[PDB]
Amino acid sequence: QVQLQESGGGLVQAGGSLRLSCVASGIIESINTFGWYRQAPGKQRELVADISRWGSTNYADSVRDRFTISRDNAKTTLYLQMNSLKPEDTAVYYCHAETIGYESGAHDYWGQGTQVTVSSHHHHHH
Amino acid sequence: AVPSEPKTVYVICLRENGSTIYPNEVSAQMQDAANSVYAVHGLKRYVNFHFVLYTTEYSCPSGDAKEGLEGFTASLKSNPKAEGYDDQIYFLIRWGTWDNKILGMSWFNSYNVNTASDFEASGMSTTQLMYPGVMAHELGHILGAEHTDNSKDLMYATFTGYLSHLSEKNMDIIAKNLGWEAADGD
Ligand SMILES: [Zn+2]
Repeated sequence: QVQLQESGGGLVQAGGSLRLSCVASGIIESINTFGWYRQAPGKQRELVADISRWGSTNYADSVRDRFTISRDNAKTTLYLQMNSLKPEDTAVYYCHAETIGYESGAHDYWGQGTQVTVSSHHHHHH
Repeated sequence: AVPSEPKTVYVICLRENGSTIYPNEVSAQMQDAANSVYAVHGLKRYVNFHFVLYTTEYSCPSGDAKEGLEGFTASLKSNPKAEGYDDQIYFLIRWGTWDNKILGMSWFNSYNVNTASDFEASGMSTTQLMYPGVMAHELGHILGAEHTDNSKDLMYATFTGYLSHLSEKNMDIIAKNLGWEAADGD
């Protein structure tokens, strides 16, 4: 009952910034938690940041105070401002929406993923 | 028609054994539930709910919500505090949710003012403040309301935070199960 589409990924250098955007269409009031997850090669998918329908936010410890989540007035667009980026932030980033049925519980909706690559310098021999 | 006096119907809300409930949170659920029904078809003429907040020794065996309600309704049948009140409405209440964040459960279309019996009109509800209206939604189901296409209705299948019945079909069903007839007006 909702559809998600996110954008804004790219390759940046260490210390750089990126701004991700996710647009939801459909039954917007069904979105109980609107958020961002990421998955890096070989690792499990993990929460980055989310926001509840009442405006309460959560951040992963490793991105708190470098990343900021926000939601526009219309409630359809979710932003992730990513500052001071590190190689450990390289991952596919997914927009996510949780809906909750009164008797059925949680259901997950996902975007398609946007690739984020954070390069740092690899010194090598000659 | 309009009865000679409103029927006293108890809504007996039993804190699950081992749970910790907070006063403002449970009060919000019970007042939202009462108001969701009184707002329909002038129903205060037909029913005055006594919401009773008490305790039970019962606890759900796990986070399995269907198992939990089946056990709760059974526990009422030999609960000496409920003896003589098998025709009332019962909720098991806790702070948290059930498995996969199920918010509540109910036996559908289980209360009618004329046939209520055997503790059939029972359900369960979270009381966390972030889920307003769950008890009201489950009480709707108990009174025969079905899920609606309108996502701004209390009885949308998905939790939205809304608190009021909007479906004419559901309002007619709920009010009929409490003694109302169309000729009575609002
Ligand atoms: Zn329902």
